[PDB]
Amino acid sequence: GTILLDLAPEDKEYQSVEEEMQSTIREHRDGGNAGGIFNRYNVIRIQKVVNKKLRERFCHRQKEVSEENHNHHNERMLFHGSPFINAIIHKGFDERHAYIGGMFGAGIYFAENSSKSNQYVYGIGGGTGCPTHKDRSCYICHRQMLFCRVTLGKSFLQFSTIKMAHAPPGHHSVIGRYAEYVIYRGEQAYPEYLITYQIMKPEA
Ligand SMILES: COc1ccc(-c2noc(CSc3nnc(C)n3-c3ccc(OC)cc3)n2)cc1
Ligand SMILES: [Zn+2]
Repeated sequence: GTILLDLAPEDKEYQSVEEEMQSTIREHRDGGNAGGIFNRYNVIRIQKVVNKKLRERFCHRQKEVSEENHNHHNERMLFHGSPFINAIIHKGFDERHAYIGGMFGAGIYFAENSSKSNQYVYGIGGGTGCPTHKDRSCYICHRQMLFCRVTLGKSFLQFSTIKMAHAPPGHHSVIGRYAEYVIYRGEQAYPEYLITYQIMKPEA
């Protein structure tokens, strides 16, 4: 099963993960409707997800992609936000749970911006917010997001909203255009870091 390795705040790895999360906050077109209003997060903890079977599947797929991408994985660290974090860390990403309504079809969506992933933690459009207060901008309830290793391989550049089931022939991912990073096989992502946090209320 899954083991969670507790990273200390004094560690460079904890600091690089938090720095990537904090520096990638952006203003979103919905004016904060989905994810809430904030300029920074309060990071509660950062844990490394260790699972032998999940690593094996990730390794297995990585090699196939590498063989088809002139010996390159084209790995990227990307954020993922969804109400399925707990299942993902135990069972792995699963394309049978791909977002069907996604702009680039039934895939698993990742982002360079942590604030983009925060919009999905409580559901599509932020759902009804946290279970306790029904608040999409809740400053109390703890949230979770993942900072993932994503095997992109040969990315297909998509500009039109198209409903793809799988990556196009000879490709391993879709970069849909801010860019949306999409994979269609759960084994092309490893949920490396589990980030537990709160959004913080800006000074009035
Ligand atoms: C029960 O066990 C499991 C095991 C695995 C998963 C899982 N694996 O990938 C995903 C992507 S969800 C996703 N990927 N991109 C988006 C966007 N969303 C998403 C986000 C929020 C949402 O809210 C209801 C639905 C889909 N979910 C789910 C459940
Ligand atoms: Zn709440």
